[PDB]
Amino acid sequence: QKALRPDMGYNTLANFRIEKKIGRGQFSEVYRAACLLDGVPVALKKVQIFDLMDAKARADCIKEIDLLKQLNHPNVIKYYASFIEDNELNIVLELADAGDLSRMIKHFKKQKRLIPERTVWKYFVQLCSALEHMHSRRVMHRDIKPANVFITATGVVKLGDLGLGTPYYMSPERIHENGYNFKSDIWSLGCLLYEMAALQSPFYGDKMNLYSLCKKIEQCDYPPLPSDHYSEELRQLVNMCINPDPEKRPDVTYVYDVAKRMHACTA
Ligand SMILES: CN(C)CCCNS(=O)(=O)c1cccc(Nc2nc(OCC3CCCCC3)c3[nH]cnc3n2)c1
Repeated sequence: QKALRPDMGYNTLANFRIEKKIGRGQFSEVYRAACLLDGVPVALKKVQIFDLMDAKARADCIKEIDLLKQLNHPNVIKYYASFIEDNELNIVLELADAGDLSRMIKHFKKQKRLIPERTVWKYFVQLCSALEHMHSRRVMHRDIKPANVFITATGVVKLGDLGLGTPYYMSPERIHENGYNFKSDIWSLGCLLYEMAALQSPFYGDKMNLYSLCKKIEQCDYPPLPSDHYSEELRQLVNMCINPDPEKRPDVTYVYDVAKRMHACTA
């Protein structure tokens, strides 16, 4: 406990008491922390740009989180502040109480119980409005994975803003190094919906090889879903969002539209 300056709000580590290390970080170190000013709890990602990032990388790296600031939407986590302290770069964002979707898929795979299509839309639909908002404002969520989709005790899904520029869901464009574009978010969004209904990524196997993995991705050879429990509309939707050719994947809005229609049907 050091001199807490209340005039800097959430812009100093001196106004937060770190509770626990709630984050898994090869590149990060998130913490469940509590503020000493208004007591609101928050998460605190401790990025290690220190020397691991060149000045040119740092500049744009901070330029993007400033854009992350430019987004308010219930289904995406909010950016409360960011600052350099200890030469680390600390980012404080909203904490989600309940837990992680990645931590829940293994939960259902643990109980050998599938996820009914009724709920898959209950969560997916929120995740599309969220992404639609980022795409609405030309923001590109660069790492959509189950380990970045958290739910609140209420049940709202908070999308986790990360970024750059093995990732969980690799893109066809990124294998060829063609470039990450808006429809590359449609890719991971597709594979994600697949993972909720199949309890595991689309392109996988006991091999664990790196070569065969993408030769499948550009080919699009994934194990079809069980039509007994998942509608044709679902199985088809994800089949479109992972078409290797980006230009043949749907706009973010269309995915949101389809997700909306069937959320009503499935309730
Ligand atoms: C096992 N359980 C019963 C223990 C109780 C558990 N309670 S808990 O303490 O509040 C708890 C535990 C875990 C998650 C969360 N919610 C959360 N976690 C984040 O970091 C996750 C990390 C960051 C990216 C890569 C890997 C995942 C967030 N980052 C931004 N917002 C976040 N919100 C809360």
